[PDB]
Amino acid sequence: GGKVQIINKKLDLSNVQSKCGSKDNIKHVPGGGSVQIVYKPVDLSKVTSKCGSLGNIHHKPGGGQVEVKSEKLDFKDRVQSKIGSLDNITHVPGGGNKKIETHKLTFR
Amino acid sequence: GGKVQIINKKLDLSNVQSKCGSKDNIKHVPGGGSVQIVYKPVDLSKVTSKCGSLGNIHHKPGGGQVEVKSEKLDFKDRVQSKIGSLDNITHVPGGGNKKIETHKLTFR
Amino acid sequence: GGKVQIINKKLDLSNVQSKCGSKDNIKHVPGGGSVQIVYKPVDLSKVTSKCGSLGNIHHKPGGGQVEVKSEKLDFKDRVQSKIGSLDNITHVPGGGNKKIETHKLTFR
Amino acid sequence: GGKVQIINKKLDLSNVQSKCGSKDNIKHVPGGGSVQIVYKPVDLSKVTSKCGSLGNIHHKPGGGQVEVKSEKLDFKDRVQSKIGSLDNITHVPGGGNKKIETHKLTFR
Amino acid sequence: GGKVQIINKKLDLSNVQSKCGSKDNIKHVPGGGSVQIVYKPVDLSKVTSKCGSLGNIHHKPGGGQVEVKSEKLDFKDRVQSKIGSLDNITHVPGGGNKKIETHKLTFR
Amino acid sequence: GGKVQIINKKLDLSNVQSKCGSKDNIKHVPGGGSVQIVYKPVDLSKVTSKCGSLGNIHHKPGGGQVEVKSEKLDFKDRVQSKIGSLDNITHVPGGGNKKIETHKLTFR
Amino acid sequence: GGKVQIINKKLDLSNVQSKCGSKDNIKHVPGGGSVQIVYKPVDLSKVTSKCGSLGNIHHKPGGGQVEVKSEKLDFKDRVQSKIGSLDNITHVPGGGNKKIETHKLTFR
Amino acid sequence: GGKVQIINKKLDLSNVQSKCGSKDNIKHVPGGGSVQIVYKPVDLSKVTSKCGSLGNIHHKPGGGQVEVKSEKLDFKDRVQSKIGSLDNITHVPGGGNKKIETHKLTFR
Amino acid sequence: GGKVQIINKKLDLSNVQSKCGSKDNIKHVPGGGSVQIVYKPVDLSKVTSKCGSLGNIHHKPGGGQVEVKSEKLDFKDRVQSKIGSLDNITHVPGGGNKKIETHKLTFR
Amino acid sequence: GGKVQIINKKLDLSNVQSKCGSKDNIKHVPGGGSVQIVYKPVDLSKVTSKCGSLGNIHHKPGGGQVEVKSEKLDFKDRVQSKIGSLDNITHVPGGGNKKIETHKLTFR
Repeated sequence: GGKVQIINKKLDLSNVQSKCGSKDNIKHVPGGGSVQIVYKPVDLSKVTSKCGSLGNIHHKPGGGQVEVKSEKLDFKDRVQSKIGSLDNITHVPGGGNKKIETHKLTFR
Repeated sequence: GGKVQIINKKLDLSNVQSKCGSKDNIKHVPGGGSVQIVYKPVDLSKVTSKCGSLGNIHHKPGGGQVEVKSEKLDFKDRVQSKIGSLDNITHVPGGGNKKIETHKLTFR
Repeated sequence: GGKVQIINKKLDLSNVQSKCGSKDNIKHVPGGGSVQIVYKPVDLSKVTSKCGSLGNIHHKPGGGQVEVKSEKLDFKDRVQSKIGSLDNITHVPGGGNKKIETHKLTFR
Repeated sequence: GGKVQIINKKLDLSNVQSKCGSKDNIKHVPGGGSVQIVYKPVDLSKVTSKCGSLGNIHHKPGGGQVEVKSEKLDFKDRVQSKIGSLDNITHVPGGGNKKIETHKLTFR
Repeated sequence: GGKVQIINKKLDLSNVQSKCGSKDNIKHVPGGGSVQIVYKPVDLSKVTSKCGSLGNIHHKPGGGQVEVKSEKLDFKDRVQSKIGSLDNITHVPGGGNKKIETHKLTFR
Repeated sequence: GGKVQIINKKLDLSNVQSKCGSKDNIKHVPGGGSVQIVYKPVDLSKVTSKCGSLGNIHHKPGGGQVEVKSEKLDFKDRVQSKIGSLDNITHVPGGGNKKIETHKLTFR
Repeated sequence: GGKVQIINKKLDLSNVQSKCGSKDNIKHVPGGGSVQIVYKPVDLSKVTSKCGSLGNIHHKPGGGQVEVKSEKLDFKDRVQSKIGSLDNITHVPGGGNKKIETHKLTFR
Repeated sequence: GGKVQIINKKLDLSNVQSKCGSKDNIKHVPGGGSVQIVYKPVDLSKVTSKCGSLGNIHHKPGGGQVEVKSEKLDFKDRVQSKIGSLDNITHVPGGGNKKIETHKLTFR
Repeated sequence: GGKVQIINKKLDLSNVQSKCGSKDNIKHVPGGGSVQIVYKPVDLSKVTSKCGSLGNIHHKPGGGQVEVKSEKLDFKDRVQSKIGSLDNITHVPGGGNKKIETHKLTFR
Repeated sequence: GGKVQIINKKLDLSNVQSKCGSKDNIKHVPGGGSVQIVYKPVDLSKVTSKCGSLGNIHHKPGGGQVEVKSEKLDFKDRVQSKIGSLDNITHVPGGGNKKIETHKLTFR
């Protein structure tokens, strides 16, 4: 006898907007000689807009139901890796420079 | 006797919009001599707009139902890898420069 | 006998907006010779706008139901990795400079 | 006999807006020769705007229900990793400089 | 017999706005030769605006229900890692400087 | 019998510039009703750039030579002339002005 | 028998600049009803840039030479002339002005 | 028999600049109804830049030479001329002015 | 038989600058109804920059030479001329002024 | 037979500057109804910068030389001329002024 009543009359819903910005990794790069690494960008974002909507309707009087909703997300990482190495670089974006040297010497 | 009633009358829903930006990896790159790495970009985003909508309807009076919804996501990584190596670079985007040297010497 | 009544009459809902900024990793970089690393950016954001909406409706008088909603997120990391190494760099973005040297000498 | 009544009449809701700023990692960088590392940026933000909305409706008179909503988030990290190393750098963004030297000598 | 009545008549709600600033990590950096590290920025912020909204409705007369809502957040870290090392740097952003030397000598 | 010895070894000359601005007479004139004269603009400028250059060689031991180099310039001027005459002008570049008269009367 | 020895070894000359601004006569004139004369602009400027340059070589032992270099410049001027005459002008660049008269009367 | 020895070894000259501003006659004049004369602008400026340069070589042992270098400049001027005459002018650059008269009367 | 020995070894000259401001005659004049004369601007400026430079070499043992260098400048001027005459002017750059008269009357 | 020995070893000269301000005649004049004359501006300035420079070399043992260097400057001036005449002027740059008269009357 559980009467569930929802009455909607003469409703007027408008202008329901959700906005998100750009998600760029390596953009607008006029520089040079540069190591640029974006390592594992993970995006679980959610942009939504609900207007006059409903969810699930479960009419279960006296039910022995079982419902499992599992979302197992695995992102395990094991890193032993040299990342972003820059060595022995002569970067001259200026003008009129003279006699610029970079020397590396290694014995073993 | 679980009467579930939903009454909608003279509804007017409008302008339900959800926007997302661009997701670019390596874009607009006029620079040179540069190591640019985007390693494993994972995107589980969701852009949605619900307007006057409903979900599931489950009329189960006295049911012994079992429902399993499993979403197992695996992204395990094992990295032992030199990533983004730049070496012995002479980068001269300027004008009129003179006598620029980069020397590397290695013994073993 | 649990009468649940929701009565809506002559409602007027408008201008429901949620905005988010840009999420850029390496953008607008005119500099050079620079190691730029964005390591594991994880985004679980949520931008939403609900206007005249409802959730789930569960009419369960005297039910022995069991509902499990598990969201297991795993991001375990083990890092033994040299990240962002810059060495033996002569960076001259100025003008008219003269006799600039960078010397590295190593014995082992 | 638990009559739950919600009566809405001649409501007028408007201008419900929530805004968020940009979340950029490495942006607008004209400098050079610089190690810039953003290590593990985690974002669980939430930007929302509810206007005339409701939550879940659970009509359960005399029910023995069990509901579990678990959100297990794991971000365990083990770091033994040299991060952000800059060495043997001659940075000359000025003009007219003369006879600038950087010497490194190592024995082992 | 627990009559719960909520009566709304001729309501007018407007201008409900919540704003947040930008959350940028490394932005607007024209300097060079500088180690800039943002290590593990975690963001659990929440920007919301509720206008004429309600929460959950649970009509449970004489129920033996059990509800568990667990949000386990794990961020355990073990760090034995040299972070932000700068060594043997000659930084000359001035003009007209002369005879600038930086010498490093190491025996072992 | 004398010897003029000039020995040049391992020279490096660069970035020699000579310039000057525009020598413009009448330019960018949106005004009206004006009288403009540029009378006799005489230009004998000499914008030169000499880099590693060398002049004449006159090896003349015991010679009776006559070398005459004459540059005779004549600009003699005689003027008895009405230059730049503006008479009986009603210049109205404003807005909404009324009843503007310029009455010029002469007899003989 | 004398010797003129000039020995140049390992020279490096750079960044030699000579300049000057515009030599403009009448430019950017939005005004009206004016009288402008630039009478006889004579220019003998000499903007030179000499870098590692060398002059004439005259090896003349015991010679009776006659070298004459004459630069005769004539600019003799005789003026009996009405220059720059502005008469009977009603210049109204303002707004809303009324009843502006300029009455000029002469007899003979 | 004398010797003029000049020995230059390992020289490095740089950054030699000579400049001057604009030599402008009539520029940026939004005013109106004016009388402007630039009478006879004579320019003999000498903006030079000499870096590592050298002059003439005259190796003349025991010679009866005659060297004459003449620069005769004539600018003789005779003026009996009405220059810059402005008469009977009603200049009204203001707003809202009324009943402005300039009455000029002469007989003979 | 004498010796003029000049020995230059390991010289380094830099950053030599000579400059001066603008030599402008009539510029930036928004005023109106004025009379402006720049009569005879004569310029003989000498903005030079000498760095590591050297003059003439005259190796003349026992010679009867005649060297004449003449720079004759003539600017003789005779003026019997009405320069800069402004008569019968009503200059009203203000706002709201009324009944402004300038009456000039003469007989013969 | 004498010896003029000049030995320069390991010299380093830098940062030599000579300058002066603008030599401007008539600039930035928003005033009106004025009479301005810059009569005969004569400039013989000498802004020089000498750094490590050297003059002439005259090696003349036992010579009967005649060296004449003449710079004859003539600026002789004779003026019988009405310069800078302003007559019968009503200058009203104020606001709201009334009934301003300037009556000039003469007979012969």
